[PDB]
Amino acid sequence: LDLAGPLLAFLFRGMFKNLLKEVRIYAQKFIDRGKDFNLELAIKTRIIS
Amino acid sequence: IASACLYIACRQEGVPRTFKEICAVSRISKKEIGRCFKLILKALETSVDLITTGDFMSRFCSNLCLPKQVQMAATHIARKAVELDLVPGRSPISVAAAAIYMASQASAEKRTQKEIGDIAGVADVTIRQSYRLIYPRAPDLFPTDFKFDTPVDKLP
Amino acid sequence: AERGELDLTGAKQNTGVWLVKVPKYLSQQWAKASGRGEVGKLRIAKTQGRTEVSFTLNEDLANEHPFVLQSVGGQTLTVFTESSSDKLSLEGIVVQRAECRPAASENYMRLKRLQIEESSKPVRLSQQLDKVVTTNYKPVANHQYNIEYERKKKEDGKRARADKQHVLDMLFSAFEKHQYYNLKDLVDITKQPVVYLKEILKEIGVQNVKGIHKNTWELKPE
DNA sequence: CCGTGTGTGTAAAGAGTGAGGCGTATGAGGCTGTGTCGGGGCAGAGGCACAACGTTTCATACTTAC
DNA sequence: GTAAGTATGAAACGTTGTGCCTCTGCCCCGACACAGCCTCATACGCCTCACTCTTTACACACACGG
Repeated sequence: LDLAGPLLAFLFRGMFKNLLKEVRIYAQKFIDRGKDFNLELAIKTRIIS
Repeated sequence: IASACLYIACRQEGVPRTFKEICAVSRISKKEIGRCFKLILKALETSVDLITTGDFMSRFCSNLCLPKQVQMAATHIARKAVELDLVPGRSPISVAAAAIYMASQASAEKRTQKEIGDIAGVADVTIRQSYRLIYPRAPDLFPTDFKFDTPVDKLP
Repeated sequence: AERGELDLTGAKQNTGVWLVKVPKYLSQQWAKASGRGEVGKLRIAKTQGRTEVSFTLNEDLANEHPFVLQSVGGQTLTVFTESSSDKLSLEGIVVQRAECRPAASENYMRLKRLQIEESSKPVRLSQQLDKVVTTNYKPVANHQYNIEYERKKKEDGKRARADKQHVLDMLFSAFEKHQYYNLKDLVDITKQPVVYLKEILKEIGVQNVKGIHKNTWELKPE
């Protein structure tokens, strides 16, 4: 039986992978541009929320 | 443009933030945020009410762990100081920081200039400059019915 | 005789060794000092038709370990060592297998529980936070990277328009290194404005359509 | 008994970091102008990973002579 | 009257065909200098101050020993 926890844990990893993918994409743009990136700006908070 | 629009909306709805509180969120510096703010206000042919020192009181004192009594005390101090022209031509944020500092030092919960500067995004030097102008007039700015453990009669 | 040769002398002598399985706490105590040359005594008692193996912990080490033998006919085991001087040798062949068990049953689990709790220290758990975090996006006039980038851009400065002769000489000199160059890569080598460089390249050079990646400039005018 | 043979106070150097205020420098903004060049998302080429019939193949019974 | 091919209904890979991104320039700009005053806001920098453990010196003391 998948209760609220395991069901929620199923969503979180998909949504956390998107978060980690998103910061990778955001950072790659700035790193290629030659300028360091701001971590706070790289994170898209709406992905998990 | 998005940062400027967000700043404009926050200012319009009555909960204005500071340019430093949008720069800390956006990926650009305060200079471009201000430039785009002015450009948008010019193009849209709209205007925004001038910020008052009481608008940044609730958020600044909520980010800090100051009680509600200290928040009201700081708000009253800042409002009376601006009414009495003790801070002519100075940014409302610096006045708010100075009021928060004096309210915290006088109240049970004390805060140093560093934490207030970080929360309000005001350099400690600016806090000192805005605090020395209202330093001699500390008591009359406080609320009449104000309880404290550290006397308002003595402060740094 | 070579580096990869194995010194199988131990096998020739048919030396016998015993394989023993022991818990971590017994070895952990040994690992505590591990240099005193003594950790205990192994006592073996034999009867007319029964043999028993037991081990006693050193009194200093503490501040009964019965042993159970196992059949070794189901699997053949050998022991070998690799010397730091690249000289592998075979110590011997295992002739018996034994296991160590705890004399105590009730309070022994207490030590195991501590180990399980101890190994649980790295197990990080989410922490409830009384007050919402207000330091994220703490107000700052300029990002540290943003001021550094602005200073770097002002320092290096824009690329200047060098004389055609010098630019031409650099282009021809670099042509020897490789047959073809990319426009973007060529700009870095020449360090000239893109528009100015393109005009110079057009004056002599031409671009050839390549079906492998894309049409790229060729430094050879013909 | 006057030699010797060791302790002790306490501020005085000796570094050893560390801190704080102040004064100078900087900036941002309006403005206006003039040469020039990278930039950060863009309208338009360019070449490959699937992809969809298709051309050939392959027994497997049969066709056509012979 | 089979023989050497004639016809027929299956698979099977592959060559254009079809997308599918992925740059590639290419216009299209803002931001550099720099002019005065102006006021406030931000940053730097430098010497003076603090202090703190850890010795450093030095008059004096207290045995000690032959």
